[PDB]
Amino acid sequence: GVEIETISPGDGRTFPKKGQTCVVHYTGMLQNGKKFDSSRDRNKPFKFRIGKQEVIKGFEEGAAQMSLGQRAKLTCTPDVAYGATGHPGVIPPNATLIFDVELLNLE
Amino acid sequence: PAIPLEALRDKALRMLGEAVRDGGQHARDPVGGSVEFQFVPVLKLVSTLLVMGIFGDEDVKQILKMIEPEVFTEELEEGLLQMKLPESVKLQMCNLLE
Amino acid sequence: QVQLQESGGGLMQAGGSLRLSCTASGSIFSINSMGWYRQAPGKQRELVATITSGNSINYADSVKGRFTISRDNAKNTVYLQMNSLKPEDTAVYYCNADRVPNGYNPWGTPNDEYDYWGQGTQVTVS
Amino acid sequence: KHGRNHKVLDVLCSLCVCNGVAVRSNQDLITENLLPGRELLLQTNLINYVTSIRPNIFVGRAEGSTQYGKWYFEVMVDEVVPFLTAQATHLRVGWALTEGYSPYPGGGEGWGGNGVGDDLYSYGFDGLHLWTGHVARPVTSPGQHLLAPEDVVSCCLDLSVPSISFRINGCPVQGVFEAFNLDGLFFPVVSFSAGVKVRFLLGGRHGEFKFLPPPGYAPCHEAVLPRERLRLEPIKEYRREGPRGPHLVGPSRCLSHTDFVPCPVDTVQIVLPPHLERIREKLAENIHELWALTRIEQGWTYGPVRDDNKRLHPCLVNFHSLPEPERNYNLQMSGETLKTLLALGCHVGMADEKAEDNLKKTKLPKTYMMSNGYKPAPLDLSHVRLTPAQTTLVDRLAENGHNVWARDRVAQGWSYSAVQDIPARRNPRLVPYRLLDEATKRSNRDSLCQAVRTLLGYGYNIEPPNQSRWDRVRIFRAEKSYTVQSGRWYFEFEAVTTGEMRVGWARPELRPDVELGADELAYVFNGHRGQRWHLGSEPFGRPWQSGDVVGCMIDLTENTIIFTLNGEVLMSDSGSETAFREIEIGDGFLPVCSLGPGQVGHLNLGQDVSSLRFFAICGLQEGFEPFAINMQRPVTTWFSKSLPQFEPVPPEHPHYEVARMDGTVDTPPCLRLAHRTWGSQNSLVEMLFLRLSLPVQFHQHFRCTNRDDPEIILNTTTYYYSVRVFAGQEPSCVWVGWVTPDYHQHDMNFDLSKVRAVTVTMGDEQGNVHSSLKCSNCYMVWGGDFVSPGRISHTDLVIGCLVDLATGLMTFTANGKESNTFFQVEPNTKLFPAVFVLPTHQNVIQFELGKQKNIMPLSAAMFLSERKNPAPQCPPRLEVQMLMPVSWSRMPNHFLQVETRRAGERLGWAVQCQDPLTMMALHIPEENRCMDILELSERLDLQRFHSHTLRLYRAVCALGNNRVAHALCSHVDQAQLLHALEDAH
Repeated sequence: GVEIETISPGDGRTFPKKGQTCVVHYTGMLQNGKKFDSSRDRNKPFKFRIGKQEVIKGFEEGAAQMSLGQRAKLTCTPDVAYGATGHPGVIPPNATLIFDVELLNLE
Repeated sequence: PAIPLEALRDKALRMLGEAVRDGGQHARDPVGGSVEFQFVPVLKLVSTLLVMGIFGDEDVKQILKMIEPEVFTEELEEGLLQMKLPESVKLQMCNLLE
Repeated sequence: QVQLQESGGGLMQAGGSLRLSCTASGSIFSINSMGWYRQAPGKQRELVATITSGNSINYADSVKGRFTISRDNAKNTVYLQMNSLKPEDTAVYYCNADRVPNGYNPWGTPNDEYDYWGQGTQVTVS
Repeated sequence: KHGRNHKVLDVLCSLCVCNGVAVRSNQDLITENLLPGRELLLQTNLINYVTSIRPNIFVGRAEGSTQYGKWYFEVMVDEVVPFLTAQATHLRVGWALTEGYSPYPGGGEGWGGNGVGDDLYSYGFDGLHLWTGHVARPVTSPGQHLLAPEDVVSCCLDLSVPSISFRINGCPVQGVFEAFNLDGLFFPVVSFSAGVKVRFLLGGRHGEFKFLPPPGYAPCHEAVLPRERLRLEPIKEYRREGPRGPHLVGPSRCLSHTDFVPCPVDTVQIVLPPHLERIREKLAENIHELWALTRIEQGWTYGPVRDDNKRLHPCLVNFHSLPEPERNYNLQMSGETLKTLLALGCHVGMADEKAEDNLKKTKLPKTYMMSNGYKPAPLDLSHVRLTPAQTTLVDRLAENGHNVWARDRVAQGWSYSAVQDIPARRNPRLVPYRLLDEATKRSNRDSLCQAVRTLLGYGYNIEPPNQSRWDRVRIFRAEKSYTVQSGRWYFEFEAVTTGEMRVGWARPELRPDVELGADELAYVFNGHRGQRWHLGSEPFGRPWQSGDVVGCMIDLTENTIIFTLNGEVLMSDSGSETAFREIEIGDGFLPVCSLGPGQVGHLNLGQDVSSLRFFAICGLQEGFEPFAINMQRPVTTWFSKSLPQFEPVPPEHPHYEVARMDGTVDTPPCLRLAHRTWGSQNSLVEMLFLRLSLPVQFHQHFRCTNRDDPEIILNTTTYYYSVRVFAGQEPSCVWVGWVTPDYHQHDMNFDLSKVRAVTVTMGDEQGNVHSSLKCSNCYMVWGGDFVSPGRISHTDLVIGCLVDLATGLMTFTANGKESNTFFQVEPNTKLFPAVFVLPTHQNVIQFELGKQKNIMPLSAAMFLSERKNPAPQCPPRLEVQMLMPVSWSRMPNHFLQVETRRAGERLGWAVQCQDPLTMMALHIPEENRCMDILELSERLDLQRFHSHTLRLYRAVCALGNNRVAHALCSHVDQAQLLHALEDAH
């Protein structure tokens, strides 16, 4: 599954639901600290809508269980991650993923 | 992968302009240690963007200015074809003229 | 080093006799003078009538009453007798030995700072 | 297995594409095989700088130290800009150690961005994490959030028991640091990045503790030294801003814990000549006279009943007439004075036996006496005044008296405070004599001056009787890209401080260790004494004065060097203006300057002719072009960083040789160390620190776990190595084991007690400590343990080591006997095999890659290819690296502008900085360290390897391989690319 650790307080009331569009500024490193993703350098929030399973299930669950204005950390196991069928060019297939999200602009 | 085309275009235009000014000034510290290292990557990027088509009409007008202000003028700065340049820069600017 | 203690000075009514002994165990050198200090609860610690070896007694403004003092150099003990008890006499009494003799030191800050205090004992007047 | 080379990268590039045809299968195979690992290949990313500021309050207890030991301070966080410039703002508060905590711009542990709590010499508290040894441990708190605006941080430190505790907004922090090293002094420190606003609170007139201090703790404002004043300052620096511009600063002098304890000399135990009963009696009489005069001036009178209020002298006699409790006191006073005088190495006695007759006293009018009457005439002593030697004698007497008083106070429990609190048994004068202000020194010295004047007036016979070098020497040089080979050049150096500056021209091969002028590489001038230094200091010109400027001059057309001072040419002894003649060009020359401890100075190049002073006088009209005049960018400079780092052993070391024989039968491959010059002239012996070039890493998850059994060989996780210590090498003061990548200690007398180790104990909601993890920089066997295991044995000492990557327990063994030295580590940690040796023989040590029964040799964990090969191997990559004390580092072009002021008595000192500053950091995977990308200018091999790596990236991404392009987007970022294009240096 996915492990939940808050980093900053948020609203805590209006949780996102299915059919809503959410933008996030996330940063993802390996289990050993090898960074692979950073939405900060892309200069563009990452957009996703819950229900289309376009993103991995661990990220979807973690985004759903948080509220807006709250920065948090996610630890995703290989089961909820890509698993043994990941990209052969960025990360090893079997590696727990640590993400630092801050969900904002709930829609 | 997608990178902001207009932002990259403006960045390239500004850095090309500053590189042209630096080259026009007789400085004993070329960017990267050589005139080739100072201009050839710049010219390659400019040609790539130009064939990509991102450059607008005004931007191409400015490019013509920094190539040659007196020849490319519409009814001071030193033309890019004027100062002595190495063979790689020569090839790149020949590609631009092509 | 020089560990000192007051013994006595319990609670009694007005005019009660109180024997406070004061003894300092330590190096016998620089043991020529000493005194007693009085600190009312929440007030400054002033000076009780001091005594120095040779039975040299020196009084102050806080001696209005019976403030008897007697020293013995052989056993190095000094006894303060508190027989006159007044409402303003309730205080913690400390006992302090010092090299400075007769309250004077032709040396300055070092010897002056060369003093030894004690734990002391609380005396209350009823 | 064969290190980093570019030929194999060229081979891979050839494999990728050929004849304008891209082999997608080969490209994808190469991608899968190397990209996901993110190891054995250089990595780059953009980071932010970190700056740390301390409160200039140093506290630390020792044997007899005057420090109170219990301290408490508070920090206000008012403005935070989270995720500024696409990066989270760094902000930490904690304590740091005076020695071992040397933060520098960039070059942090692991990747860049170091701060408090990233090194074992410092401890910091994050918003919800505790930082120590670059380890992040989240902390449970009633409110778990990062440092936010309007936040209160309380930090308390106890030295009696080694405790550091924290509290957030009145809620205590459930994690503390214990069992830390008490060597040195501790000071508050805050580390921060751009976009912060903090305020210090130390109590007293300064600031205000919004929360009451814990019982038994004292505010930090009272720990300021009497001559010191409260003022914020950075931890350490090598440059500063000033009216002329960049002013380089040298090493900074710092105090030690041993300084805080008084160290007097016993004097009463010393016997004295029989002059005490004759002349010391007269001196005591003089003391009586002067004291009586002091009372007379003060208005004290002669009343036989001693009363201070009524101003009555108990004796009430002109002669002191004091009894034994009084007379003896003054006599023993004078006797102790003479004992101290003799203990200072001076004589005690009489040398004229007639000068006392010449003394005639000073008669005074009758107004001096009153009441019963005491007018002791001051015995005139103008016949012999105090020589400077006598003044030094008085100073040392006062120092000794203050030290004996202070040792008595510390024995009876006196702790220094800025304020005076007798009920709390705290005085401002409890600091040592040399730490006292001039007023207390005068009060402890005046009477002793009078006594010494009495001695003189009578005319007595009294007569008067490596790593530190690296830390106290700093050197600055250029980028080496401007190595002039011909022409005439001029550059100026203003010596703001009179101290020892060494300025001159040096060859590009200047070793950081070698001092300027000690070798033929550098022709320098040292005007502290005013001589030119080259293979020795030879007189040349005159020494300068604070504020002077030196016009260094070189002409390679004439092969000479000229030094001018304030427009005046320094002129040699023989009559030649040139400092040196016939200076061959060789490999060119560069400006060089070296600063001493506690020194500042401005180094002006020829960039600004207008600011170049005296150039028209000397430099101009002689053809000497100002150096780097046409440069538009500032001349990048390199500073001699004094930081121990492990580097490979040079093959040309005159004293140490590495043999590396391997492939023997019944003996595993090994690496031998020999002393080339042992038992010969100039055979220097000193402590040596060695390690292997590659580490081994533990498993990410610590989930337990004759002829050797193959199944046990496959199943086993342990790895083994051995060390052969030859006869003649000291079995003590030697260590074998495993060190962290960031471990570095250049101690000349290193000990296993000298390693850095702190136990972070994690309290729960009930206050019970859990997760008591001991962060230690090293783990190896003690030399006393080695010698106990065991003249030196002729049989070579065998030192085996067993590492268990699955569970994390660490085992050691000596001569086939398992030594009691054992350890436990954390998952996802890598260690280097290290040997520390004190050479005492021609043949000292020999590292050995060996296996044992059902034990897998190190090479399997060391290299992935041989992970399942039982045969022990020693690939050429595995080499021995020695601890290098000093290495060269490049100064950043720009520095953060931090403004610190004192807002008021309520807000305290406010620190604010809001200018962003970013740089590209290049990280080494195996060494777990990073360096600036611009530093690769002088590192051609790494630059070439990185360039070939970029070429390999282009090859694998060539011909529209979009999947490979997306894969490479992770390794190389758009922001990194844009910063590279906008980079100028």
